[PDB]
Amino acid sequence: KSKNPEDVVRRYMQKVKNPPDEDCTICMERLVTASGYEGVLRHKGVRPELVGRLGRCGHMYHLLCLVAMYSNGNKDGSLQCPTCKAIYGEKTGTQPPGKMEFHLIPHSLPGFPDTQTIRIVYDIPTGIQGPEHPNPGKKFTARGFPRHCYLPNNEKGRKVLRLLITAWERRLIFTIGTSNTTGESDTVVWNEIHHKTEFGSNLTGHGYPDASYLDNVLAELTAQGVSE
Ligand SMILES: [Cl-]
Ligand SMILES: [Zn+2]
Ligand SMILES: [Zn+2]
Repeated sequence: KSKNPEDVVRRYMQKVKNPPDEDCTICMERLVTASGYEGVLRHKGVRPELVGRLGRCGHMYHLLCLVAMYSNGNKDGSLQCPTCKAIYGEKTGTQPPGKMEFHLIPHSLPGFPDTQTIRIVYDIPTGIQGPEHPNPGKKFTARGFPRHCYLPNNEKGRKVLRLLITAWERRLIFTIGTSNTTGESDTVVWNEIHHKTEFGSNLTGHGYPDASYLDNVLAELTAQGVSE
């Protein structure tokens, strides 16, 4: 679906024909008067008097106010109610094309004795940045691919695997930006979901044993709108 502010916002807003004499809590003007937003998106846009009820919670805003607010955020397809903090829609990212593969290997991770290991392999080729990327039309590099990641094949590890597949499908695993280890810009980097790339030790901090890892990555996934 389109992630453009006006389209996303209109999707979750339901027109209020006769709004009350109460504040819009985005612009702090009354709902029976025009939106207080005065920026560039007003030009030939949403009529400033239009008011809607947002999603399931029903909180009411000038439609223009909520498109302005959404446009000042990440514009990731999800829309948060500023009154009650309910989130509507699905967060997606800018991960470029590639391949995600996984299978089982007959080796136990440190801290998960007598198990097999889920080996995940991500492969992302170089390409041209698209309109969703920081420098549209500029080439982007992709370093260190294929990247190998590991989870134990136990109940919680399989759960993480299901959720990583969803995050991959929502283009959330990788993004295009600046590497933290090299400083290179216009390059494929990890996004907000940590992976373990070191199998038999944790000298890098990205390895095992790590008894908190599975719970930690489940929280990161939930922070990206990916949960069961
Ligand atoms: Cl990276
Ligand atoms: Zn308003
Ligand atoms: Zn609400």
